[PDB]
Amino acid sequence: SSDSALISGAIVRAFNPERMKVFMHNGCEWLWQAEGTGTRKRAAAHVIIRRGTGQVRVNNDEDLYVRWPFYYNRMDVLQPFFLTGTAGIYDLFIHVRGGGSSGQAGAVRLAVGRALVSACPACARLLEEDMVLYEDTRQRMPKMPGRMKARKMRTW
Amino acid sequence: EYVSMRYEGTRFNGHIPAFHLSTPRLLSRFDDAQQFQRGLKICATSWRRSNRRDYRPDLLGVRQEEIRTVRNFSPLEFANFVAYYHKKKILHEFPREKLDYFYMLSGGNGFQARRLLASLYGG
Amino acid sequence: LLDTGEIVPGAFASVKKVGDFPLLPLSLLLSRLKERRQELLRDFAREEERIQRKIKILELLASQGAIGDAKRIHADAVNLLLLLAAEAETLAEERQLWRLKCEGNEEKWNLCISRLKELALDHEDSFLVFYAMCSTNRFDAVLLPALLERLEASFFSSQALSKPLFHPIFEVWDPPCESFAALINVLPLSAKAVVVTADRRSERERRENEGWLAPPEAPPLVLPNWQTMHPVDMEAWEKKQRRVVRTRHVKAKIIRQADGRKLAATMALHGRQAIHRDAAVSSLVSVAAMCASNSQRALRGELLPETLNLLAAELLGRSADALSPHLLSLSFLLSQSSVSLTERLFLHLEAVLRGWLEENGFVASEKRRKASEEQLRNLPPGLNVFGLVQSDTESALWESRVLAALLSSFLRVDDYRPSLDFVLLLSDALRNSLRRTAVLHEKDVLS
Amino acid sequence: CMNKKNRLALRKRRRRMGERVSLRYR
Amino acid sequence: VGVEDVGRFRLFDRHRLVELLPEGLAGELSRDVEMIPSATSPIGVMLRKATLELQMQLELFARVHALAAVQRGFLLDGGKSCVLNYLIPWARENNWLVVYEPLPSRYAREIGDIKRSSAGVYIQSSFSQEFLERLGRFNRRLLEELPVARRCYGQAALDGVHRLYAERSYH
Amino acid sequence: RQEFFWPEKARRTRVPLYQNSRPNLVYDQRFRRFMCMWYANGVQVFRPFSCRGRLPDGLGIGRGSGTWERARAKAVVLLKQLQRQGHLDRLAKPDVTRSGVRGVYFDTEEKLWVATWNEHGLRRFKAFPTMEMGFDAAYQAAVAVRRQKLRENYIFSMQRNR
Amino acid sequence: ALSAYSLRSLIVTYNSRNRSSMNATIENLKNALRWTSPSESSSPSSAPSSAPSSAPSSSWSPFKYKYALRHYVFEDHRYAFAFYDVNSVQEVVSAALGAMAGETCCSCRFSWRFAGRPPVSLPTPPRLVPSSRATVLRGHCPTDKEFIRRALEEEQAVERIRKKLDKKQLQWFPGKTPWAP
RNA sequence: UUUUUUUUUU
RNA sequence: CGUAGCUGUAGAUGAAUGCUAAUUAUAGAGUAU
RNA sequence: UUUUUUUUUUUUUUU
RNA sequence: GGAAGCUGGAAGACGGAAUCGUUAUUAAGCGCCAGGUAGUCCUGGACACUGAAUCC
Repeated sequence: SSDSALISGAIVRAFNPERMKVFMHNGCEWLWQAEGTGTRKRAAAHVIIRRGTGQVRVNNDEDLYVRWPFYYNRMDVLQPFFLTGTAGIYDLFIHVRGGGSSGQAGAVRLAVGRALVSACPACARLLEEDMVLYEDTRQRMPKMPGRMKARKMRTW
Repeated sequence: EYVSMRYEGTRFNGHIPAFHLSTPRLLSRFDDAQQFQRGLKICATSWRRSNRRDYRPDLLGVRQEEIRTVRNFSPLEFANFVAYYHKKKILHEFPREKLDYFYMLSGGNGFQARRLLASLYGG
Repeated sequence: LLDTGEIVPGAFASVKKVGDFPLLPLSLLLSRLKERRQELLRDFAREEERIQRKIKILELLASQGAIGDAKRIHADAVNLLLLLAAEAETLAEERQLWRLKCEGNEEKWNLCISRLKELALDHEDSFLVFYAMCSTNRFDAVLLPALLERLEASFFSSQALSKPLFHPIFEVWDPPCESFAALINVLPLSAKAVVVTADRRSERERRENEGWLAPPEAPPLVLPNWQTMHPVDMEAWEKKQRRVVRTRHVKAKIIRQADGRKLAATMALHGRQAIHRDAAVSSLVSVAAMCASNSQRALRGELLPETLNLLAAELLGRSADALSPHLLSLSFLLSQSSVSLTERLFLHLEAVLRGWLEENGFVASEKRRKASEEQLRNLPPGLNVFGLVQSDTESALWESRVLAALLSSFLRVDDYRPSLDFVLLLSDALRNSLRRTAVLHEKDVLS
Repeated sequence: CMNKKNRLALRKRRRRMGERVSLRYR
Repeated sequence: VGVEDVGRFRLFDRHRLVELLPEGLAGELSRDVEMIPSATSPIGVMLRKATLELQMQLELFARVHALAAVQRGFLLDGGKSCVLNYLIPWARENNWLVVYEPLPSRYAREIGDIKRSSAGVYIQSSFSQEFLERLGRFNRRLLEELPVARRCYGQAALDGVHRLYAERSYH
Repeated sequence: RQEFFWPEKARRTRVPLYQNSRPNLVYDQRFRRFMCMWYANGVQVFRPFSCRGRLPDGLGIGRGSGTWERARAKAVVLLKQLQRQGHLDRLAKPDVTRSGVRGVYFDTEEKLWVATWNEHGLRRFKAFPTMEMGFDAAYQAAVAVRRQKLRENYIFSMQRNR
Repeated sequence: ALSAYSLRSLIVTYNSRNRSSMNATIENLKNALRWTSPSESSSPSSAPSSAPSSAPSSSWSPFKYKYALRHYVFEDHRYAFAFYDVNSVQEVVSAALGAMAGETCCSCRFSWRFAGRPPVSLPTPPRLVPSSRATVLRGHCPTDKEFIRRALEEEQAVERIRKKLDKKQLQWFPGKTPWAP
């Protein structure tokens, strides 16, 4: 067992002692704690992953379905978990400030997606099928001045 | 929902308080449970007919040592509930792969679990 | 059975009781494993994975033994603890060689903790570590809370009854089965009290005995400088980046979960059923410890006084032969709570004290020597008592501590008069002459 | 506040301040 | 039954349940039973942990009467009403006089009659008859056998107000 | 019956109609009404079920019970009637449009098979080519993408007669 | 007592209407440093205050039905500086004002502190016997971090109180009260 | 789209 | 913040909001039915 | 967080 | 001049014909204020959320 001495002996102390907690080689290979950030529309997000099979709390000690009563909204903030198989292993904490109803849901998908890659570099290629890492930096266009009340609303 | 002329200016807009009636008043006194030498009373509130909000328990008659605060269903109990519906031919097809996936969606609440699985095929 | 094709409703009238009678160490278990080696070998891509690793440990367990540490110091760190834990319990010119081996085991045992805590243990290794410590009576106030969460999350998991055993062979030669589902259900009552009576305090807790201490709440102090200051023209700075970096201040805090309290509540109900079964006195001591909690059970439900009243009722109606030996542990825990049925309970316990001391020779020094030893190690399973007397050199060194704590327990009550004035003088004079001959030295001095 | 949009806003605004205004028509 | 059996469903006969609960199911269980297409299928109720703690208290209370037992009511706050579907039927099977009232608000938000009086308590003649009629459906065979005391003969007014409290209005 | 009305003063939903596993079944979220989809002769016809509020005191099953579960109970009983009796079960000989199924259109600048579809606000383009696979293999793959993607998000698309 | 006072902090703020003018002030202020008597010169901290803007609207040539508009943008710049333990008032106040260039005003904010009773106790400790029965960086503030934390918290408290009180006394038609006449 | 309290009910 | 989700009423054949003996607010003065 | 909560989201800011 | 209570039997379910144009955070809905130096608009300027389809 000489190969493990060089690999296991370098991760400890030295450059970056954070990467020291793992769950075997095959089946989880996920870090204990991870962080991720996501931006979508006029809003921001900060999602952190921690070990635990508890419930999901967003902010102010409240449930998840309260913020997103709709079914489609809840599925978008949990799609990466199903593909990666972390359905009931890791916890979820969502913190957002500003935006709207569906605007905040999109930021969570980008924030949580960037956290899984950090925890496991290998578990990042399978997430490209659904285009999770893709974002939308473009925003709403300005209202042009003149006679048009709206962007392109003509008048008689 | 009654209407009368017992309002205190703008407190009820001319309505009869529910606790002021005969039948509701008979079942609206918890401090009298001591006189029950034969047995005891019990009550529970879980529906959404009115927002609980603070729900002061000290100014009602019960004490802080006689309140049973239940929590959401545990993952172990959640699995049994889903399997129970299968034997009743309620769901069409519920694969085991998505069993744990639905736990986070509804959060394990009984009201959100039965409604979510009823609208969709389930699983 | 009813005529409608269902179970008769009359059967479901009362509640069943719990067992938890047997209790064995990790010493005799290993001996049986080494004998039934030829019979245990009789027993897809994953087919080889569950066989290759599963047999290598069987031959090794009986990583080059208890030697070659440091360099070696994953399941490797878990199996190593078993060898050290089992070697220490074996004890329970000659003092030179023995000390060399005893010291090495203790030094190596602590070293393995540093690497163990740095990696989060799995469900298949958390229980083994906890169980080993209980047998050896070597707990940790820092490690206990961490391992308690794993045993809770997996216990309530969906795959609890359907999932098969863990692949360590340790569960093969075990009474219980069904993986962790029924394994914890048949747990000895002695070890069940640990979960309920677990200290969750941190090192910063010093406002009780030490003195004043202001705790910090702002570790990070981010201050800018002249070399790392943003330019005046910040509009062009954003255009010179691949992606958005700076964002509004949004940080998510950590929310504490049950932290093992959810599992503790379930365990508390087991002790309630084991009261009206007419069990042994030793087994009943664990029930009192759980009911005498001060930081886990709290007073949510109105079951604490009910359970305590039932325990006192059964305890009062017992013979003095089985109650005399068990007097320090019962009185120490029962004195920490106040109930209506307090005066009646203590009156019975005081009468046996008169006969216990008189028969032991307390106002032929062998009678008083052996009696103290049984009360100090044999009786108390893992309890840590006033001044940390917890489970003799010349004279009156160990027995003095036992008697010192006994007096304080009876004077602690807050329901009625502790005892009579005559008893105090007799008790005081009992130890007055005993402490006189306590070797008037070494570190064995009453702190 | 001539149309039904701006005029109804005043009534709804007062409803959040601890007042009850009839709503009903307009 | 016991700590080992937690979170399991207990089968109940469709015909037996109706007789034990003439008024109806406890809580919103009626919405979930109609979804089953089979008409001969049994009804199951989960045994939550909250019921085990409450059931044990009742067992000791009965044995004492034959200050250790509880002498006050409880309150479920927070699936609080789910336990009612299992605690009531079990108690009734043990020869216990249980007063069932899952919908007490029906006598306050329906068509009725009110007559003001000096006592200041409104009465409902229409709803007053339904209270006793529904209670005697299953609690019969016991009230008639029970005797009546002589110390509480007739000291109640028409509106149920005590004589001492009713006469104070005319002071 | 085939009109997709959009009320002016209402909340816009990304997925108005929710697709179910059962072929002849669909849930409407706009009006919280249950409907069944079947081809009849040539056109899609539905049987809307009321879900609004308003009796025996035995059990809350059937009759006048204004519960959200009444619609679900009324749909399951109706589904078995068609299969058992075999009145109308037959395949949709009614076509969708010129470009095969709905949502697929041919390219004008060159030979391509575009299949546009929304997913959480995003969309895809390009799809598979046509010159490199002919007019048969490419056409078959174009339809396979829409049917496969609709089974995951549970998105139901109304079929128009024209 | 006046002699017991000391300048706790001096928040220096700038308001420039041009990008080039603001850049000149930063260079001028830096040049004034690294020349005092003490080994380490006073190194204030930086704190940008965004960049407010304003742009009115007007109809656009006369005799038109409002088909086009012309806007006039008027940008602005701001800058804030923090000071701690200003032992030398002459070497700080003079340097800040002398770093100006062009139309670049300033707004200082003094902050004094008075000490109460000087704690003087704990004399020579008793004793008996048994009876036998440096590290200074280049561009960093020399002041201790503990002092900054104590002073920083005070500034955040005053800002919250001022905003709360100012909002209360903010209504149209000052001096009007309900049913007063 | 609306909650109790300073005490005089066996 | 608005259409929220949720949840009571009539699953409106009858919801159109202008007309005015009469008051609310700004202003030195906006008055008479 | 099994003595914890009792809950919708905005157009500048934790430099 | 703006808004509100009370009162209410102002004139409308006509037409699937026809004329004004939208290069997708377009279109369609809904909500907020900044200036107009006392109040004083359904237009203009300006921000934000839900947000479908077609052969263009």
